[PDB]
Amino acid sequence: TKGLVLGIYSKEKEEDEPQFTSAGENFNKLVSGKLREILNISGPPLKAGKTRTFYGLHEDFPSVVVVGLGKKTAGIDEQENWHEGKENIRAAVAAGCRQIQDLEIPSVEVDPCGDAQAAAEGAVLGLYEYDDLKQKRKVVVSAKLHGSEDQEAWQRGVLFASGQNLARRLMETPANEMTPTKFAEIVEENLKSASIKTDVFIRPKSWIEEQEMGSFLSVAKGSEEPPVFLEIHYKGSPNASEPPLVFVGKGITFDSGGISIKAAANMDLMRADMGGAATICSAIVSAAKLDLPINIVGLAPLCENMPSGKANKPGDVVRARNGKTIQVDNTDAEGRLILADALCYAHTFNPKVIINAATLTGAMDIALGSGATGVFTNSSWLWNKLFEASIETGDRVWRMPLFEHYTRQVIDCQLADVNNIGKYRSAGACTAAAFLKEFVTHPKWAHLDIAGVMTNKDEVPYLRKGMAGRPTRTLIEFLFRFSQ
Amino acid sequence: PPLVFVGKGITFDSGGISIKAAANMDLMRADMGGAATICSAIVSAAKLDLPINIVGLAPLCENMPSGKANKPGDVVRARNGKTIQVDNTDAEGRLILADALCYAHTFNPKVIINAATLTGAMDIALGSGATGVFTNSSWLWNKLFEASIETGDRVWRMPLFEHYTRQVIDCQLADVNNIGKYRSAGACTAAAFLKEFVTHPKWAHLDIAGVMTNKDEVPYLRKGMAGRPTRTLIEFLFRFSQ
Amino acid sequence: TKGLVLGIYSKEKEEDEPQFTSAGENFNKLVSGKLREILNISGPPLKAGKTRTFYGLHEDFPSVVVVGLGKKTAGIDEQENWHEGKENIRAAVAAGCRQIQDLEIPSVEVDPCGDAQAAAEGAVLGLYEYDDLKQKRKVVVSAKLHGSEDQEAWQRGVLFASGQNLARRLMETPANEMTPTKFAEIVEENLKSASIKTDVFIRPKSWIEEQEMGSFLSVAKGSEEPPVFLEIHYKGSPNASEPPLVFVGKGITFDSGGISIKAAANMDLMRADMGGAATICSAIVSAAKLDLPINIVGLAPLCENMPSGKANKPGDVVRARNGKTIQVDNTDAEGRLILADALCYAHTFNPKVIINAATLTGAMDIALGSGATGVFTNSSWLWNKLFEASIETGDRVWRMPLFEHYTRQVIDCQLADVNNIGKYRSAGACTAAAFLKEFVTHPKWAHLDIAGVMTNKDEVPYLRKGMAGRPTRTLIEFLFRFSQ
Ligand SMILES: CC(C)C[C@H](N)C(=O)O
Ligand SMILES: CC(C)C[C@H](N)C(=O)O
Ligand SMILES: CC(C)C[C@H](N)C(=O)O
Ligand SMILES: [Zn+2]
Ligand SMILES: [Zn+2]
Ligand SMILES: [Zn+2]
Ligand SMILES: [Zn+2]
Ligand SMILES: [Zn+2]
Ligand SMILES: [Zn+2]
Ligand SMILES: [Zn+2]
Ligand SMILES: [Zn+2]
Repeated sequence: TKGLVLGIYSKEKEEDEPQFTSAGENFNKLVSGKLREILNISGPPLKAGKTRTFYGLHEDFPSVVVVGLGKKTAGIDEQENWHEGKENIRAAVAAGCRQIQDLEIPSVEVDPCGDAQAAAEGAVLGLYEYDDLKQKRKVVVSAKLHGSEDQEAWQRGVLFASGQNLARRLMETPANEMTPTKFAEIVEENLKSASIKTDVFIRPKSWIEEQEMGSFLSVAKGSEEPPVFLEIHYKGSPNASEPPLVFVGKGITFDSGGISIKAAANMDLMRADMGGAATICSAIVSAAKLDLPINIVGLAPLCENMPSGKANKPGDVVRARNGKTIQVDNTDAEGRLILADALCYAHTFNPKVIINAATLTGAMDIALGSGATGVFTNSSWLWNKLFEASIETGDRVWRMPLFEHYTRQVIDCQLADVNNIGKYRSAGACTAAAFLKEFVTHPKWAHLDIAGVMTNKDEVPYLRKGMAGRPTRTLIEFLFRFSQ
Repeated sequence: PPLVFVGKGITFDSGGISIKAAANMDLMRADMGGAATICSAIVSAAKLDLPINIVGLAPLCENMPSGKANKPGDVVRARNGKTIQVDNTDAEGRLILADALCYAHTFNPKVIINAATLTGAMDIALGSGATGVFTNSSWLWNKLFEASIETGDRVWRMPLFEHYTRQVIDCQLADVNNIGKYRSAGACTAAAFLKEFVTHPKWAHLDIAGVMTNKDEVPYLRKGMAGRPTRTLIEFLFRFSQ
Repeated sequence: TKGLVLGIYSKEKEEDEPQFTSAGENFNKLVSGKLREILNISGPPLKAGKTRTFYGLHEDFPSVVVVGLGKKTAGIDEQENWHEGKENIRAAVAAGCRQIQDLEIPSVEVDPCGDAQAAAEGAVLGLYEYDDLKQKRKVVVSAKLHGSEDQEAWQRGVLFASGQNLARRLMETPANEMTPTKFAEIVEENLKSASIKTDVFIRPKSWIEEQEMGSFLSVAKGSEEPPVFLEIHYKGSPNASEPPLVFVGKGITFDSGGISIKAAANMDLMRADMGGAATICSAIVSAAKLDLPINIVGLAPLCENMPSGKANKPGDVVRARNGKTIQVDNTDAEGRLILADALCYAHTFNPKVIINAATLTGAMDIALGSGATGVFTNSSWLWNKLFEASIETGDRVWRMPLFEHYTRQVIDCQLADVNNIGKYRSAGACTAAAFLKEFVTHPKWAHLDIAGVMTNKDEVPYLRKGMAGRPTRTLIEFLFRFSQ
């Protein structure tokens, strides 16, 4: 019928037994001490992230899963740059919820564990799974807050997690289904359901050609799938003339590499080469659901990178919207090409800040893996705001260098103004970022390379195996704090 | 109490049984750059007669293939008793450093700083733009960072997260594995491996693989081995003595 | 204190509820129906291989793990060539035992589940783990039969499984510890503890040179680790003159490939390139513990294959004990070289049958993976005996062709009588087997290529991740049936 997830902390030295949360101690009382008695009989105490299931304790809750929360007073961890307490909660709740799902129970009530937003994030992120195309599926579990106190915190958590889950769905979906047009239509419907203060323009190829986006066009032409330039507006500020914050996302729905073709091994993961677009767009949908009082513009060039009789050829020279020429030495370095045009266009909105996200380089994954998103920025103020936000969400960011040293390696070019791959193979993520800087004149610009946090195997406990949707929540948190 | 410096001194790295490719392998004669930089820094500090006690430690050897070489899968015991599964014999720097770092604790040092031309991943990460610094002390990071601003031989901080430690302690046969479960974040997992041999509150690991050579990036250095970041190390010691 | 593992079958159509085993129904009675009541409350029924834990049902058994046994009347599966019932039991019991271990309980009593030997095999194979070199270890669990009926079947199972576990330990152990000498000394002590009717000779290099084993010597010389030729005798027949069954095993303690050097990726697994020697030797130890009334001889050439200033060089020609010359075109095809000499020597015992086992070719893994061991034999009688035995143990065998078509590809040789790698890359396991046949004149010879069943990830439910020790039990079963 209905399941229940309860938390218990690790025992502190001067305590006689590990302490339950408020909901845990109360439940124990409701069942006349039966919960504590059975936990004692079952064996060793529960450590952070571990779970244990007890049956028949109450007629309304035939299955009760107790989860280990770790140390009660865990706050900000200086070594890890995150709030440890929140991370323990998200992981423990996800584990509890999955045990309830394995038991095939359709609904679960969750202990707020001293921080309802984090508990909600663990349940919602933890239970997610993309199974639309399978006949064999797990039971759909409805998770709700146990109790009626602090409902707003719980709901804030569901909102944040739902935002990241949308990014995951968009990324996980096979490319033949998640085409440039389909992605745009899904985002449009999600933003419009979130708020009536929105405008969406799924700009077609003719518009792209009118905007002189020759760099973006050179990439798209190799494929038979039509390209689109997604532009979204969220008018949340009281003053309509208030300059917007602009977000830009790389939307390659599928990257085969083009003529500079990729190796077969694990190339299926390239259906998520639109993760940049998925994360910034989901962040705008959430900000819109939250009705944040700020104006926001989202831009996402979308297309496929395929080999054919009309594809980009190594050595070809293309002209960006701003007139700069680019020598396309490697057709698989296509993200920086489409972003050159999107970033130029971003300046037309005379924005307050410009933030782009992209699953850009294999070098970023080699650099930091899934530990943190790499952030390249010309503004320490901006770096600090993103960093602070990440400490709260736990979806970490780490700063990478924007030095002229790297710019030199991309402007040293045989045929044009700038080369799309550096002279050397060293510092791939840094030279890619340097390339993007040639298309930015704004004082507050940040580039997020999310190639390393594209997927999850088991690094983040509360995310099942698959596309991660990172760092959506950090983006939402940043916008939230910015609006205040 | 002395400040202790540790340097990887592989005079030549062929890779061993997990043999390297021929292309540009000659550059591996500089796989002792860690030892060269910390030792030169101590020589300079000594010429300057800085009023501080300093200890320098450098394990030195060659990594070659032969009838008695390390074999993939072999398990070895570090000075501190921890066991290590040698899955890849070319990840030899972390092996020699495990013992040198354990030994460093015997001097009951104020700080521990090691330098090593450790991973190809560091070069892929930052190239010759800056030396990667992994540290459990923000105070220490700040002192190294400030020094680098003055010398121009830049440093950039890299993450020491438990996330990476998990990938090296997940080991089939022993306490710790000498290469991670995945190929991602090579420099971070190597640093995590080293942390298992450090209990000191002020330790910094400098991966200088990317600043090993100079083609033309640093205008004032001709083509060849760079000797970076020696001056940043000297500046750090100078400021520390004052 | 003490744990209990009980089995339950899947419900048959005309039954009202799934049926417990005899021990399960009795336990339920002891606790006045409390087990059935709690299982009913907990949810969905237990399917094959699944488990569920119940706490506080009895003061002597604070943790009771019920395991799904599948269909009660599962017998020989014609599609799978095995006894399905036994496989369900082994897997279910292993799962139950591991849950008890995770709970950190030092001892468990196990339900015989209608077949005590299979239940014992699941518990013993299931709990095994090589952790001698780790500081962090799981609790040591002592598993015993629940009840006192059919103790001989239970013990037979512990014997068979212990035999396979020894092969696993020998294979898993790092090569710097598991050297040719060390392997020989460990086997010697195990055989001698098993029976006083044994003789072991750890033949040194000088003996190998006297026996004119130039092929085996060419492989060993590249390494600084001394080679040994292990010879073991088990005199179990009442008639000492009774011709022995001879077993031969490839004992490469570490295979780097030599001058024809292997790639770095996963080369650590080559510490198990002595699996052939480990399996035939463990089989002889078990047969000896069982005091089977048959004479058996075990032969295992042991050495390392390393690159150095004195290693085998591609193109070198070496002379086998029987005088045939071999062109060593690829130094990584070293197993067939050492086996040429061991097989020649095997004929000196004027054996009844000759069985060799070897982790010989990557081609065998590509051919059948871990599904079955490949068997090449010139005797259909012998094939049938091995096949029948495998149906009982579940550690399957599959016949591979010994055709002259393959022999032609190895005798077509530029410089010598036979080439150590075929003219073409096709049918690697078949040409390797053809090569071995040139050193065999016996009418009942079987070659077992176990390269594909060297390791286990999760294919065999009851074996944890690591070296598998397959197909030891099939070898023991064969010897058992042969003695009767
Ligand atoms: C690893 C990937 C993120 C590579 C990236 N798709 C590049 O455009 O090919
Ligand atoms: C690129 C190099 C610094 C690699 C490093 N010598 C490792 O031990 O093989
Ligand atoms: C895959 C392996 C079983 C290969 C085998 N060791 C050969 O001698 O190299
Ligand atoms: Zn997709
Ligand atoms: Zn690409
Ligand atoms: Zn791409
Ligand atoms: Zn190396
Ligand atoms: Zn090295
Ligand atoms: Zn071994
Ligand atoms: Zn070989
Ligand atoms: Zn071999």
